[PDB]
Amino acid sequence: DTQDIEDYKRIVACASYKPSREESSSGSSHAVMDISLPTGISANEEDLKALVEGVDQLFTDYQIKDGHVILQLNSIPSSDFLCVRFRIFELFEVGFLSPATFTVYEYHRPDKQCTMFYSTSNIKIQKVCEGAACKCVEADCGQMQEELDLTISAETRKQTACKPEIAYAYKVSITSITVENVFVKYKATLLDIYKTGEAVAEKDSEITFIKKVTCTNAELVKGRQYLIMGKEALQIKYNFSFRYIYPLDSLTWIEYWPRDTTCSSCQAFLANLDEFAEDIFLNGC
Repeated sequence: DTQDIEDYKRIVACASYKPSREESSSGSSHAVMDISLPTGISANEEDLKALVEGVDQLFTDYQIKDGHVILQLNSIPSSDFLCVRFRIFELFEVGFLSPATFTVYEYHRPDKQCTMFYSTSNIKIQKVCEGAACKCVEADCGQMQEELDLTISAETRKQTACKPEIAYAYKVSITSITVENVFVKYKATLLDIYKTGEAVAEKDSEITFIKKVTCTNAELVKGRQYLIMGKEALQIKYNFSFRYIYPLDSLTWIEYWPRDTTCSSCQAFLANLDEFAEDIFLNGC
């Protein structure tokens, strides 16, 4: 995967050799890594030199044939991962392009060629799947609110609550947490509503929330009552059964007014929550 390092883009390509039951756990014979660069993407000649021409050499050789960067070594550690990192400037922009390849194989066997796709430009579209059906969403890393009380003013809350972007603002308690291929599903049983979205959920209904793993502010407690101000109702409709996944954009609100009461200042937060609560419930802003 490509990193932005702080112009200079920069690649961190890594490998390991399968250790076959027959094979030694040592690692492979000399293998070659062939990193195809997207059209009009030069490399940092110096960076390459650095890992071959340093006598504690990661590699034995380098070269640039056409689009390809061709590194070579004695063996690839099966113990763990081994990585080359090198810079690639966008020496030019070709308007339109396609993904290039990262292919690495044993020299004396062309058939054991593992080719992986990758893109030179970074963005986001997550392919999110439910019930054997997939439908994409895009994730802004979520931000968690600081605690139950920050002298949150009713008004502000309802500003973002009735902010044109928001769709559904309502109180859920969590029940279940999964962690599956980039995302983190949250099965939550649903308490009273406040503001209903397009895709209208039922009352003691169970919704599914996703925010993917890259996020660490948004870290939710099992079975702990959260108010969430969810922006999107994502109604992927697969197989004539229609479900909702809700996402957790940065935009999304998170706050936890736990049931425990009279525990000092905790009671005070309840005065505003219920305030904002009854306010929007009665009047739609």
